[PDB]
Amino acid sequence: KMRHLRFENLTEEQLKRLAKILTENLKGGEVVILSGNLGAGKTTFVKGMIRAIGLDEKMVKSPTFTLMNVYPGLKTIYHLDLYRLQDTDFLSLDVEDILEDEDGIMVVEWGDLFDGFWPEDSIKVKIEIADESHRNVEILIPEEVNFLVEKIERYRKELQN
Amino acid sequence: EEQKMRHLRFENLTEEQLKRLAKILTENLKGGEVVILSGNLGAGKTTFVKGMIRAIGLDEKMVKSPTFTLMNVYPGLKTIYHLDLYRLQDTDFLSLDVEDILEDEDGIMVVEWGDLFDGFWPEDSIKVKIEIADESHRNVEILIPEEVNFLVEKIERYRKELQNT
Amino acid sequence: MRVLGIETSCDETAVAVLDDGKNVVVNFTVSQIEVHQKEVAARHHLKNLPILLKKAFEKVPPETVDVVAATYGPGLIGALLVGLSAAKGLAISLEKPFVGVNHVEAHVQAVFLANPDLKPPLVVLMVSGGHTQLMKVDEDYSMEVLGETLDDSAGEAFDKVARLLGLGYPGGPVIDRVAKKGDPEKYSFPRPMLDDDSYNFSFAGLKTSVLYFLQREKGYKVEDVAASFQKAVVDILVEKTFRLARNLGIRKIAFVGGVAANSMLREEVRKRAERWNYEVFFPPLELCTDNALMVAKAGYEKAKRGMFSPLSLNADPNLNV
Amino acid sequence: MRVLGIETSCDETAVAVLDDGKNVVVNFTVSQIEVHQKFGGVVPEVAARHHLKNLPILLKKAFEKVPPETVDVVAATYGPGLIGALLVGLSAAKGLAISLEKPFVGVNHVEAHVQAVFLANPDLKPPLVVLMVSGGHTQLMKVDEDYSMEVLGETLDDSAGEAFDKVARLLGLGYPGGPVIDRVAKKGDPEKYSFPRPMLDDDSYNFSFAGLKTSVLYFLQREKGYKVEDVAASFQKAVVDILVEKTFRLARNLGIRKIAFVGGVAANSMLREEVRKRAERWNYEVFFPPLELCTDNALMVAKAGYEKAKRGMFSPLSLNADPNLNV
Amino acid sequence: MNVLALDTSQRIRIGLRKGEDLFEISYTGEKKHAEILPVVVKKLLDELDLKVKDLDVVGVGIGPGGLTGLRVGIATVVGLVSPYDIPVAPLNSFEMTAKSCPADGVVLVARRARKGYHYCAVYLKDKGLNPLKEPSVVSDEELEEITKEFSPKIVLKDDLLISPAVLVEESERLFREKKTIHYYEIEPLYLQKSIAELNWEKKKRG
Amino acid sequence: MNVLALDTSQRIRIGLRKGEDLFEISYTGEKKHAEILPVVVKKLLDELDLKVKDLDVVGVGIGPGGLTGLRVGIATVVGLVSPYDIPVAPLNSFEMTAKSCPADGVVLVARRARKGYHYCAVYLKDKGLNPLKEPSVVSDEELEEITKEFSPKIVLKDDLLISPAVLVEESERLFREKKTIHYYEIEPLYLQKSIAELNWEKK
Ligand SMILES: C[C@@H](O)[C@H](NC(=O)OP(=O)(O)OC[C@H]1O[C@@H](n2cnc3c(N)ncnc32)[C@H](O)[C@@H]1O)C(=O)O
Ligand SMILES: C[C@@H](O)[C@H](NC(=O)OP(=O)(O)OC[C@H]1O[C@@H](n2cnc3c(N)ncnc32)[C@H](O)[C@@H]1O)C(=O)O
Ligand SMILES: Nc1ncnc2c1ncn2[C@@H]1O[C@H](COP(=O)(O)CP(=O)(O)OP(=O)(O)O)[C@@H](O)[C@H]1O
Ligand SMILES: Nc1ncnc2c1ncn2[C@@H]1O[C@H](COP(=O)(O)CP(=O)(O)OP(=O)(O)O)[C@@H](O)[C@H]1O
Ligand SMILES: [Mg+2]
Ligand SMILES: [Mg+2]
Ligand SMILES: [Zn+2]
Ligand SMILES: [Zn+2]
Repeated sequence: KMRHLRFENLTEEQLKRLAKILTENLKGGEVVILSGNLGAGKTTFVKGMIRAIGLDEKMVKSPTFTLMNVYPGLKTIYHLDLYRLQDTDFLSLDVEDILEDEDGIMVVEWGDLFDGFWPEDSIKVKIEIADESHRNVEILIPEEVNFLVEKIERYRKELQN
Repeated sequence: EEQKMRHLRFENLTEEQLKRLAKILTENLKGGEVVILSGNLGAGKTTFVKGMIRAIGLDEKMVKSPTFTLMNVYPGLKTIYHLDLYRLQDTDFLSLDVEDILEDEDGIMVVEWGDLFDGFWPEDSIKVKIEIADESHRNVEILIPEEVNFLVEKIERYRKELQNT
Repeated sequence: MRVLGIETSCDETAVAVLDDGKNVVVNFTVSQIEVHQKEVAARHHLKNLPILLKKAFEKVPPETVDVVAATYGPGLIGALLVGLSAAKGLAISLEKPFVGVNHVEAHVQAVFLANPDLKPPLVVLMVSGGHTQLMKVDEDYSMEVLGETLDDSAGEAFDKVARLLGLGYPGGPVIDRVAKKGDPEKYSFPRPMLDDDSYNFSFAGLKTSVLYFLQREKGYKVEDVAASFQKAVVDILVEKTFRLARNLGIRKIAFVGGVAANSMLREEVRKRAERWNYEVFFPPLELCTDNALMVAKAGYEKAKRGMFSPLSLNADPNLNV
Repeated sequence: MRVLGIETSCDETAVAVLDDGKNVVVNFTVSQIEVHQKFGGVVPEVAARHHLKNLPILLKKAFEKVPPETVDVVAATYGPGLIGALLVGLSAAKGLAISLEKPFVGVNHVEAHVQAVFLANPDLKPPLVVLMVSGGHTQLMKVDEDYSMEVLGETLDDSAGEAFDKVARLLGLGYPGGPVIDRVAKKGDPEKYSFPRPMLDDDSYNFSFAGLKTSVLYFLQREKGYKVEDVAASFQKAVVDILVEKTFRLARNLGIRKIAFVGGVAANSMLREEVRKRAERWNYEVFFPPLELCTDNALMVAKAGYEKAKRGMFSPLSLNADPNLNV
Repeated sequence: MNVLALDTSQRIRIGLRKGEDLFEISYTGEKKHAEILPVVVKKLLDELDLKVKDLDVVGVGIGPGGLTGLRVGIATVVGLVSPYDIPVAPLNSFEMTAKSCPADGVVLVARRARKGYHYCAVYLKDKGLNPLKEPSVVSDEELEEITKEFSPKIVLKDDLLISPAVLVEESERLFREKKTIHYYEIEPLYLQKSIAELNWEKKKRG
Repeated sequence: MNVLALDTSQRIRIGLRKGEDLFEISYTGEKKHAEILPVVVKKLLDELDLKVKDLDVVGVGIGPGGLTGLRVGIATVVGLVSPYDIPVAPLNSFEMTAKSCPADGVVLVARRARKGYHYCAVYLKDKGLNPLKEPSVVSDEELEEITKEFSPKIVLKDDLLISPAVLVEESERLFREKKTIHYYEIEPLYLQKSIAELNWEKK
């Protein structure tokens, strides 16, 4: 039971600005699954999100090889890219351990892989590529977190009209 | 005057005979108990303590009248505790200091002039009156409550070994 | 001076013992405990490393070890904390010093090994997957990141633009291989952050440019796209390395990393060095520039200078020069 | 060089400060803050021999006077004494060192009661013999030019003091025994009875006194009709006798002219008389304390402190107390 | 005996026997495990004035808890004992926590893992410590089921204290009983793994 | 803030806190108290770059236990703080023992004293420590009579385990509630004094 919130043809600017709005209205030990294909604009999303925690965009980079980058800010964002993941033990051990921290925000380029692993209450963010310079995005907000929907919705009708 | 515990009297013990049995009385006990030496000045209380210091594996040359020290403390197989309360004023030394030794259930307490404060010592306490006969030979009455037993057998045993020689 | 060096940063869990930073006494690596023993698994450090100490101390007597080196950054906290936490405790039980290796410092070093008589005023470009970067190496051997990608490694660009082109793994070898057939001056793909006051790169620019063409367009040759895009990566690289080797004034230039290996890089770099008269450098044939020999060496030179680390030293997974 | 020192060996609790040796800037004691305890009222009070309750106050008064900053060494009786009584002064003293970042000295009350000879005669060559005869001890010692002192004589049984105290009670006279025995032995015949001299013409320097205590116990059990001062003076001479012949036949045989006395037994009228006589007639140099029995305050230990510190002979913090301790 | 037990399961816990001397030291503060564990080991050895080849056996908390902690604890133990194949006593961090409670009867040891599950086991403690429920991942609510059923006299929740004395006493006991292992033979108790299956079959139930 | 605390009531428990850092140390075994304590305090303060004059509060176990144990402990404390009147926090050794036990419940603390009698208290561990039965002495029968009544979860008998993290917490608390005292105001709980009374009143 969870509200899907679609955003149609978004500028590279507005994309980051949605990400910053999600991420400042977060509270604790929260998973943001980032679903999207090569080029979608996931990493660019996280660029927008890190704004919220008082660090600079410039320290966001494909964790495709690093696997995890950690932005220790107003909250500490852990950033995963599963593109390269070979050992599922990283999830069963390392990522299970990351999940025990309840004052910090996880976010996962390709968290739509290994679906069984992630939580019921995880926030899902499909990013799609409708244009050379625009991307369409759908934020799914599990009902145990409706405190977001008001705040995000504002920006849905703040853009449309 | 009247302690209906158990008599175990001797008679005309040479100086050496007295140390020898004192050696039997202490070598027949594992930790925890208290021994109250009585008898007037020069009876052989201190001298008796020399018999006991054999059982813990020391020579007696370090047993000395502890009258101003209050507690000479002799370590061995059991750490033997030696007290002369001849010269005591502050009873806070029993309240506190002697009490905090009774907590040690592994070692042996022995007290010249214990009968002086009688009734501060626990009921399960052994007595050793040292009366005096020849200028060389002494009589000694070991006591043992109902709390203690096995000794009254072991004592009256040795009586034989070196009283028929 | 036997250094006992420990690897828990790479995926091969490695232990080595190296007298005087030259003669190698024993090299054990889990990788080589599988067909020489044809369990103990890919990169399961805390399970593997024990067996390699077992294998090392059966051959090397424990005394003889003079320094214990072990990488502390960059890598993954969990991986790092196993070689490092373990090497610290060797030090304790050997009554010997321990040295934390900075991996990318150590990587840059073996350049000075691939030629003993190579003088150390020199500019390194590091073009891996994990890393894309220009540096100074001062005559004293003091390094600084001057150039750094802001988004993607050249390594990552290659691997995904390969994926986009329906080409195999690995990324670069395949694109290198199949651009040989193509026309690198065929599509005018963007060269982000060229002709600049910055010494920095972006690449996510390209990956998208290619993807947008692949989507919009059709009828196109794959080679030709592959060649067109490899040149646009080589133009941005080859320009910056030589703009900066000039701008500060160096003639000897080192190329470390996987992208290093690229025939069109090595060919274009070469027609710059053969024409301004510069000495140009590459790593060894069977690139495993990543063993415990690496960190033993690293930690030898360190100890050589009595530059030791304290038992308080934490891993830094984001460690650079 | 301010050296703080602490007594806690038996009955007396004392703290003292001492500047380069005998230059006293405090010698506080439970004994002198007892007469000054009827003054205004009574609240922050000292018991009597309650070392733990007391040492805290004594220290307080002292640091109100002497800013601790200026204490340079700390020293406390380590032994001999009552393990309990000692562990207070000792343990505190080590703490005082830990707090103030100043080094620690665990003193010998003996090496101390002997150094107190030099506090009363600074002009005193130290190649001397000393007889310690308290209740606690009955000993002969030798102090080197060095000042290092081995014990050479020792009672095997009771002290001179203990024999005086007890034979007193046998004759039903006051405490402390000795003084009373001395005072009454004056109007009595020192040779009316001949008791033993246990260990006289014996080829060692070691004392016995359990032989006397009884040979009187025997005497009174036996004999009715006899003067008390006869027995007193007799028994007393039996002791002066054995003391003087041991003391000298050692000062002589170890080739030494000079010879000092210590212990309330030192107070004895008959002892002094006959020591004086012998040393007038061998030209040997005898000494004594005055007549002010205060052989248990902190000025001693403060000094052994200044003395062992000037010699950089310092103490470790592991340092236990030693009740059964001598030199 | 000379014994070094540690447990870096939760906060840092270190026991050290030299013959007839038992030292226990525990650090609870901001500093990470790798910042501080090894340091203390060095200092504590350098103080009892004994070296590692003097140690007769070394205990290690291997059992259920914080990953980065255990990975460090087991690693530094491997570092120490490896040169001299010193015998290792694997210590179950829960079993420890339980023996470190001073009591009699039914014990639940629990530590909150992920989002909505616990690591949990249940222990009958007369004398020898006998296991009712063996340590395992359960849900927030399967915990309240486990509580009522086995019905504890004692619950040790999330902030679990461990007596380093107890670590040693067991390390000693396993040495004596011949149940020590070589530092190559350790296997940590990573309950973290068994969470991700319980998840798959809670999203399946729809 | 900066806090030392120690109990010598049974064995050496020393806890030091320097703002962010809390070390706990316990020594057990042969070495006598005066041998180990002063030494471990010195070595410890040293390692934390911490002079005594910088402690906000020092806590001391005074509570029922072994004399020469406590004597050493207190005195040692009195030496550290005497020169800068550093506030002393008294600490009850049974209260400190009960507050170390993980369990909440009715929790008996009892200490085989003079060979036929026990030191003894019964605490209710809830929000704080609700004091049911005050520290006092009892007979071997009078202990069962207690244990019959309050029928307690935890028998903390004979091996009184005191966590030092506890002693610190308490000191830290007592400093805040102004419940601290001076180095000359220290007053140990010598239950022992109250065993001669209840035995010279039995024979
Ligand atoms: C942190 C660590 O992971 C990183 N190392 C690393 O990423 O692996 P490395 O071997 O240096 O580089 C691998 C990359 O090197 C590229 N590569 C290999 N051969 C190539 C070729 N002929 N042409 C273009 N790229 C090539 C591959 O596509 C691959 O992405 C580092 O050096 O920091
Ligand atoms: C350990 C300590 O107790 C011992 N001091 C001691 O016992 O108190 P002291 O003040 O040194 O001497 C006590 C003894 O000195 C004896 N005494 C005092 N005046 C005497 C006199 N005029 N004639 C004979 N004996 C005397 C007393 O009978 C008593 O036994 C010591 O200083 O070693
Ligand atoms: N409206 C838009 N939204 C997002 N990115 C946009 C955009 N318009 C252009 N872009 C470009 O998209 C690129 C972002 O790349 P990334 O965020 O790295 C894609 P990613 O999802 O991380 O791909 P990956 O699957 O390879 O990791 C940049 O070149 C950015 O400028
Ligand atoms: N049969 C005997 N048994 C014991 N001692 C004997 C003895 N015959 C003679 N003696 C002597 O009696 C003396 C007793 O001396 P101690 O025992 O030292 C004094 P005490 O009897 O303890 O009493 P006190 O403490 O009141 O002075 C010794 O010198 C000892 O040699
Ligand atoms: Mg990305
Ligand atoms: Mg006697
Ligand atoms: Zn590298
Ligand atoms: Zn004296």
